Amino acid sequence: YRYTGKLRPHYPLMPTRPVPSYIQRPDYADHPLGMSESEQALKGTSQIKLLSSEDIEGMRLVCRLAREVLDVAAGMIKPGVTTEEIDHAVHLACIARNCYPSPLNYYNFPKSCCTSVNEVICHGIPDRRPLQEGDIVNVDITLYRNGYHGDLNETFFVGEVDDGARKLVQTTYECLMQAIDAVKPGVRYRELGNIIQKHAQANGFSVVRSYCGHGIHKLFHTAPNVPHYAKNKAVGVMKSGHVFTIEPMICEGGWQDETWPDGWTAVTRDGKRSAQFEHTLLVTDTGCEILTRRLDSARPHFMS
Ligand SMILES: CO[C@@H](C(=O)NC1Cc2ccccc2C1)[C@H](O)[C@@H](O)[C@H](O)/C=C/C(C)(C)C
Ligand SMILES: [Mn+2]
Ligand SMILES: [Mn+2]
Ligand code: NA
Repeated sequence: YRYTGKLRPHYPLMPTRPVPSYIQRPDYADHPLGMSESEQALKGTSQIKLLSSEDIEGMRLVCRLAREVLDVAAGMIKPGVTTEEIDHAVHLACIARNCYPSPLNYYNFPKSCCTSVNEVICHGIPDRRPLQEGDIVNVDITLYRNGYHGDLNETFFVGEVDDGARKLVQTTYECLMQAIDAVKPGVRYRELGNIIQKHAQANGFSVVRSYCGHGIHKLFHTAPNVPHYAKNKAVGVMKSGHVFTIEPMICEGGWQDETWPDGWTAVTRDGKRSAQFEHTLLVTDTGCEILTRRLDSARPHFMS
């Protein structure tokens, strides 16, 4: 393997962390290949669930608890902290909230959250690497509570970062928010990609094509697919009651990705930095409710 930049995996990984049996588990948690039979039964389809009132309540709660756990991780971002140590704290924080860490064993993913540094686009595996001053790191949290998943991420600065890092991070956040601002009933899912690319391109950045936002509720990934690039052919039209994520990955160089030999970590083929933000949204009559918003602070962590 020829690495595309300066990052390398830092092994060994800690043995798989157990989740106490009193915590309710999703179907794939005990499948040997981490396959989800409830998602596989729906691979056929592009039909979107209209959430019941009970489902909405279940989504509001798991997304609020997922925000709480992202904020714990945000608190830990400084030089010299390993991404495994951030994962360990996330794992205890989910169990404290009587939730299962949705990524753990999902398709045999080995950890409880994803930590993506610098040229990593997404799905980085927490490992022994201490964070370095100047890094940008994304922490991607998903919890499962009472049958529902809630998904969100932010990119953070490690100590002082360069001007390029600040611009990439700010533009990525603005891409996400301008796409959120367009959500309301009757808009096509395929439109959000136009909005995101337009703003990335205006700032000289590119949009990852290989990874998309997704419906989420009783399944971790389900309809609709929500691409983040322009002129995509996503199927579907937003209606009140729909829940899904928007999770744009934007890059300093070109948009092309590849995957490390570990089968998970996705990296820019050119080795340049990529940043991401994600929220889980519910469509309402007046636009949408950001289920994974902060309730007690106006801005994402990188602004503070
Ligand atoms: C960018 O990543 C998103 C992602 O793969 N979307 C795709 C849309 C979709 C639709 C159907 C099946 C898989 C997928 C993945 C993903 O949802 C993340 O937000 C999530 O936090 C990480 C999940 C693991 C690492 C546990 C997979
Ligand atoms: Mn996520
Ligand atoms: Mn997601
Ligand atoms: Na990155």
